[PDB]
Amino acid sequence: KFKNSTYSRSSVDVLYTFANCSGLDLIFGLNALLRTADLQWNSSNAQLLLDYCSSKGYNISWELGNEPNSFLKKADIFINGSQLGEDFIQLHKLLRKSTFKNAKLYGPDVGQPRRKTAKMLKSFLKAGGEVIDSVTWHHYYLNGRTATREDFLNPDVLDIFISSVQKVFQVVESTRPGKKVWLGETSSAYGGGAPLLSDTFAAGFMWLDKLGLSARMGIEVVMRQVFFGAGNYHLVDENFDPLPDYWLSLLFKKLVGTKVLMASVQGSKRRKLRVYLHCTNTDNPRYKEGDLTLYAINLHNVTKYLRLPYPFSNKQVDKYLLRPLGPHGLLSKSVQLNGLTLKMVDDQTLPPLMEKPLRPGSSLGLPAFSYSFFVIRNAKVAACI
Amino acid sequence: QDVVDLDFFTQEPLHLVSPSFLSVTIDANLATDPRFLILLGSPKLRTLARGLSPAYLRFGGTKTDFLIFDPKKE
Ligand SMILES: *[C@@H]1O[C@H](CO)[C@@H](O)[C@H](O)[C@H]1NC(C)=O
Ligand SMILES: *[C@@H]1O[C@H](CO)[C@@H](O)[C@H](O)[C@H]1NC(C)=O
Ligand SMILES: O=C(O)[C@H]1CNC[C@@H](O)[C@@H]1O
Repeated sequence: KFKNSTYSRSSVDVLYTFANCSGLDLIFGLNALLRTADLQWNSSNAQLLLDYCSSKGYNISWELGNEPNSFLKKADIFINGSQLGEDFIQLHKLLRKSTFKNAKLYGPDVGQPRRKTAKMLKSFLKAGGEVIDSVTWHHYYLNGRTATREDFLNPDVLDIFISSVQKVFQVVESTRPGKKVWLGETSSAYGGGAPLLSDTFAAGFMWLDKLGLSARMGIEVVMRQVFFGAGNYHLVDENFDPLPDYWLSLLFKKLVGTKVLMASVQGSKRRKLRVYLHCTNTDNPRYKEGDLTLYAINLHNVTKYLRLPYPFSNKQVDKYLLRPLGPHGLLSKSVQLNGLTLKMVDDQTLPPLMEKPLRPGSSLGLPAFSYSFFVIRNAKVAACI
Repeated sequence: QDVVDLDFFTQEPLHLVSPSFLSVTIDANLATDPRFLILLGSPKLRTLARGLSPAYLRFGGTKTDFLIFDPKKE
């Protein structure tokens, strides 16, 4: 299927300047199917690339291989996880004998447990686990080709993710306990996303739930496939318009801090009403130390009213409720914040994100098939300080 | 009833995520698009990307293990 392609120093400069002037930390994945007679990693090509990156003063981090479980399927070449570990070390040496010898190294970007990926990942962590600064794996819920609207709305589909993570932390605790665990590449649906699904309001259920569970289960970083490109799961389409997952991501970034807490519903069902709690993000100038950010998903077909527990029952709450702009409802490519359509003011200018303050003491209104942030002002949680 | 009671654990941080918790990718295959330069050049797109700082941008995908650096190339 897939054949070899070249890229120019030029290509590199595009990608670096994109990230640099955007304020993001480029991680660059290197070609791992460059092989020596004895099926070792031939490092010469990467070596050329590092010289150029070094020779430009490029602040860049590194990966080696993507979904190595597939190589046999992909390029009729099987690499045992042991050898891949050995290649990771060869690369760590090359990084150490470079100008940025502190540069971070992440891997091995294996597919989820469902892909029979355990043996490769256990052998790879035993072999080369010492030289990587984070473990990277990939997750998709569905096949893009077969995924339905009802799949996107199904809590039983969302729940499979929990076990995925558990099975990963099982391999890592058994070989490199305390090593940081990263989703290296993840979205709704593989083969580029589900057409008319992966790019709508409906995609928001799987995206905000994935973020909630990842934070809750000790995943340190989640990498969204993709910010921009061919695939239906892009945050920004081919006409550089932001899709509803993008507005969800932005609202998440303003409101949610680094300190993960826990919320749960009193019922014997915590399936269709999904709740997450963090400390409010400190960098946000509207809010002070002690403040909580609750985020909630409602997959019931009616409004649910959420009651804050003692002693936060009478606090002032700011609502950030997201709902699709009609007429395509959950299949819409446009979203409203507290009943205001979200759009760039112009190409240089993002809009304000306007809270809706609730009367202190009111139950928290969460309409059917909807997700919301609730900031609890003056919560005064010491753990958040 | 459609009224639900929540329980909160607020004693201590259960985990600390990166400040780059919500990060993003560009698929390696975007660099086989002739219009690559124009696309990532897009100022509008950079306004959108800057909104997600701080974050990692991971450049990878299936094409990772099928791409070769040509420093002779244009
Ligand atoms: C590695 O690849 C280069 C070309 O990139 C080739 O000329 C060289 O002989 C290879 N080295 C080994 C030891 O396989
Ligand atoms: C809403 O969901 C219920 C299950 O709780 C389903 O059986 C029902 O058909 C839906 N609404 C109506 C009016 O039937
Ligand atoms: O299937 C998908 O959508 C993705 C699976 N992981 C590799 C990506 O190149 C690919 O785009």
